[PDB]
Amino acid sequence: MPQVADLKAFSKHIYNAYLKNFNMTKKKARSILTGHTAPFVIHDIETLWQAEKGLVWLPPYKEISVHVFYRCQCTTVETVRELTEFAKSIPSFSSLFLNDQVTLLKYGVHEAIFAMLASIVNKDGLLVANGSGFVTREFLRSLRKPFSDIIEPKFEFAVKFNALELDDSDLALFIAAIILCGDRPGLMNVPRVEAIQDTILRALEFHLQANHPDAQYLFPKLLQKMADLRQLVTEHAQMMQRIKKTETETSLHPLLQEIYKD
Amino acid sequence: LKAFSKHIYNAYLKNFNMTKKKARSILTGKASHTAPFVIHDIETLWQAEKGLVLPPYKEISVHVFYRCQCTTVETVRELTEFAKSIPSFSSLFLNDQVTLLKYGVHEAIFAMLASIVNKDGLLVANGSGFVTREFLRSLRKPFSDIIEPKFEFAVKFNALELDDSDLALFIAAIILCGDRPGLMNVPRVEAIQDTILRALEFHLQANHPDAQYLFPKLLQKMADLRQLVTEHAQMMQRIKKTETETSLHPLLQEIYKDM
Ligand SMILES: CCCCOc1ccc(C[C@H](CC)C(=O)O)cc1CNC(=O)c1ccc(C(F)(F)F)cc1F
Ligand SMILES: CCCCOc1ccc(C[C@H](CC)C(=O)O)cc1CNC(=O)c1ccc(C(F)(F)F)cc1F
Ligand SMILES: CCCCCCCO[C@@H]1O[C@H](CO)[C@@H](O)[C@H](O)[C@H]1O
Ligand SMILES: CCCCCCCO[C@@H]1O[C@H](CO)[C@@H](O)[C@H](O)[C@H]1O
Repeated sequence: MPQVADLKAFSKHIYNAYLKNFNMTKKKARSILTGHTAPFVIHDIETLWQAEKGLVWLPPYKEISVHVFYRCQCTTVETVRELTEFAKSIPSFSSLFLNDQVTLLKYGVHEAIFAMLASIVNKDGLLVANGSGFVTREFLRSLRKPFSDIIEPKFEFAVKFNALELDDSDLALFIAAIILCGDRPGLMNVPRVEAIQDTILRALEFHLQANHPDAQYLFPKLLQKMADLRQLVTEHAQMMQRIKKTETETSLHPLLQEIYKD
Repeated sequence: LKAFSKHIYNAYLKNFNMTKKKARSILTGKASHTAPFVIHDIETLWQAEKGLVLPPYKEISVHVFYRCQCTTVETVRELTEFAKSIPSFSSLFLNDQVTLLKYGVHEAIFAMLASIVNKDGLLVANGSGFVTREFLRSLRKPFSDIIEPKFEFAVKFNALELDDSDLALFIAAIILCGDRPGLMNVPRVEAIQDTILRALEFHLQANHPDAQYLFPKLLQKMADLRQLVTEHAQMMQRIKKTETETSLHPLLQEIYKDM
């Protein structure tokens, strides 16, 4: 099959773009949470302040809850870069005019960020600083209200998502499909993207068949997860607008600013 | 430091197909290539279109207007590859790479036009033909109004006699201009811009020894270039506002918007 041909490869390429650009994979991550060092479990002020100073590891320290909030922003900023590189590592993506690539990453980065978060997280916590730390959900659950409410949803979806058992090759394609989404606000060359999206999804469709043989309704579930990811980022942007209103004191990083404006 | 000037010169040479080099030679009636077929009426332009040298052909003046667009579309394409070809530039987050390109391209397109023009006409289609300023003016006012201001600038700029090496450094100083509206990270840009300008200067003393007052002149041409585009946009908007029948490429739409 002429299609099945250029696709298995197109799949591999993206997978080779994922592996070259993300500092953390579910492969590496999953090992840490199961089978070197025992990541310093952060669960309170001491562990936090400890991990901070030098044990494990930025705006003027104001408070633990705001400090964590900031530590969640940096994460996003560093991820958006790897996601630009990953996007660029797709020849049909790079061809697009610079402005179209911005609109994609702008409205796409968080959908992709909430899917990759699931990789470095288990029902009890997430991996920080190249998996050398482990922030406990219980600690994160105890942060100040305004900021403690954005942390939970991310967890609820991460577990319901991680049950599909997707490895790094599925995610390579999954993330590409999230970035190249024609239905993006103010996109220009829409048909070109919609077209690039179909190749990715078809490649993703073939790939799930080989990689997850006797599996079930996996593909349609991921399209749903993609839809759930659209809604999660929405429920998120909303909480962020309230943080910029009520938390008159806490700051927002430049890149997170321009991402939310309109 | 020259590692910067060599880097930008090789970024400029590799990226833009028509350097002042090839172009300037092809106008000095030289021998290493071939004669350029002149275009002055509708018969020559059609011939060019035929073989010797895109929306539904509406009219004379509009067909040219369209050719102007598809020309700045491939210039913006080489200009993007160029800008990225400056490592210090690429580091920047995609969003700012665009803002610099959104307000810089036209300033940089008009400077390079002068590179391929002269009081009589300009080279079109890879120096394969030669459109005349005469034929250019003759087009209906809602089009001839944008073409001439560029010719006046063109000649009143080639009088400085730069060479590809300078331009490489001129176009870079225009692209990276932290005075662009909505730049997320102004300081990181104002820093790169300074390096290029300092780099430029050192290169102008060596490359244009006797050039009395060169470097300060260019910065002035830089300002004039913002002046030209600013006025160029005004007209374009006015056309988009009048010639409803006339289609404007989506990319030229995004650039102008808000200007
Ligand atoms: C895995 C589920 C956890 C939810 O994680 C989230 C949720 C929302 C966001 C939103 C960010 C900024 C608030 C964004 O909107 O871009 C970031 C993280 C990512 N946060 C971190 O990576 C993180 C990083 C450092 C710390 C620590 F150690 F400082 F406590 C705690 C953290 F949750
Ligand atoms: C060098 C001085 C000439 C002035 O050229 C100009 C002036 C303004 C613009 C503005 C363009 C679109 C209107 C833009 O704003 O991006 C483009 C050109 C570029 N035009 C062309 O490249 C061009 C291309 C083809 C033809 C023709 F006659 F052969 F069809 C005529 C042309 F001026
Ligand atoms: C790779 C990360 C990219 C993050 C991009 C964030 C883009 O924000 C948008 O940048 C545009 C210019 O490019 C502006 O015109 C929009 O008003 C602004 O909302
Ligand atoms: C390399 C050529 C780049 C041309 C870029 C033209 C960009 O236009 C701007 O694109 C932004 C999204 O990216 C929008 O948010 C702004 O409203 C719009 O004005």
